[PDB]
Amino acid sequence: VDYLLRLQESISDFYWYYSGKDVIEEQGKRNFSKAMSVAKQVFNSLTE
Amino acid sequence: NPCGGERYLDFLRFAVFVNGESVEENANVVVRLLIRKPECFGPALRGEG
Amino acid sequence: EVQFLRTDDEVVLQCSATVLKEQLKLCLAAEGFGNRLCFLEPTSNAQNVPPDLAICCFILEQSLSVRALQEMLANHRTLLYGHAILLRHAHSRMYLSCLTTSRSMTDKLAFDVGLQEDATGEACWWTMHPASKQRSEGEKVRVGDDLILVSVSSERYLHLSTASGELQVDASFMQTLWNMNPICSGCEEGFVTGGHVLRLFHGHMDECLTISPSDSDDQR
Amino acid sequence: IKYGESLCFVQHVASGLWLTYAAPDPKALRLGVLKKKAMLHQEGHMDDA
Amino acid sequence: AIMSFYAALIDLLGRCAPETHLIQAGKGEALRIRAILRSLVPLDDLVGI
Repeated sequence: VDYLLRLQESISDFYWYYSGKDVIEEQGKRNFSKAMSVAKQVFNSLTE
Repeated sequence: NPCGGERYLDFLRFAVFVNGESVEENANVVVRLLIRKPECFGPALRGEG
Repeated sequence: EVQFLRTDDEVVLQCSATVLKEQLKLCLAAEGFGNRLCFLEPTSNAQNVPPDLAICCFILEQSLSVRALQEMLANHRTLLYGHAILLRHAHSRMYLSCLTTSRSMTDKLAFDVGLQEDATGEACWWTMHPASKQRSEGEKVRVGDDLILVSVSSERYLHLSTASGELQVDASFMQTLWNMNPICSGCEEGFVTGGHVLRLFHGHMDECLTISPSDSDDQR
Repeated sequence: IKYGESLCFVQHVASGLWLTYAAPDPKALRLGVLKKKAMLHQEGHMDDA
Repeated sequence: AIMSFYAALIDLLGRCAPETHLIQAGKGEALRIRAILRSLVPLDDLVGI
């Protein structure tokens, strides 16, 4: 749960970084995707 | 220890300045660290005395 | 459950100082109109001399993460360590801010702390940090927690300056531990709460408790 | 009382004083003193548990 | 040694100072860093040295 909270805060920071920009560039999209895959794994772990 | 302080300051200078221009990330990090440890400024720049 | 501070709550910023081997509690205070500079109002001798709390009360208007604050500047939430808070003076409706002037004669790197008319810029935003390892960044700020306040604009701590003979408050590079003691959180509609200005009418007879007019022979 | 989980404040029964850490003495950090003297105080601190 | 330490510190801070193009663009971080550096080092001291 603690790691999930840290990851959630990092993802919120990333969203705030990209909030003003009209479109997310490819590098930001790839980083978002990596973070989302990790979060998916963590959610599956908690579910199990 | 001004002598050792000068060596460490020289390393930080080479870390923050590259090819005649300031590296903003390193410069900001270094400034924040220096102010968080004010003793790095020497006794002269001490706030109180 | 442990009580948590939330936005729109009324608080007082309290610090402690050892004077003549006695622990004295002082609240951050400011008048706003006619004097923007902040000072310290002692509150330990309240049993003998009541303090002037009306100018000590502050309201937590907003609480944002640093990135959210940056976005907002470019363009009831629980407080969390590491967030930046906006404090509005209850009386004057001004905002606690780190001023660019400095009247300190001891510290050459310190800045004056006072009130600012508007909430524009970063001078009126302060970041909360834990005072001990008991709490960490991202944790909710609990009532009675000791915390450190760092100016967003100046990167300085809200500091209690005892260098001179008098106890002063300023923004310096030396940290001071502050307590955000709660004054009020939320009042039920139509009910009376302490610290409110009101009138005391005689039943419903349109007669109110008062003192003699100004410049009266009874000295009011 | 449980090992690890329970947080307990130590109180001297006769006096009622609370077990706490002494106010960090100056120059201890410079001397490298990572140890804080323990004392019995009337009020203590919030992290005394 | 003292003069060299302070000269190196001033050099490091001047190199940490932001770039003119960033200042013209008005970046908040650049303005804040420059304000911090100006508060640290007075202009009169530089002129006197």
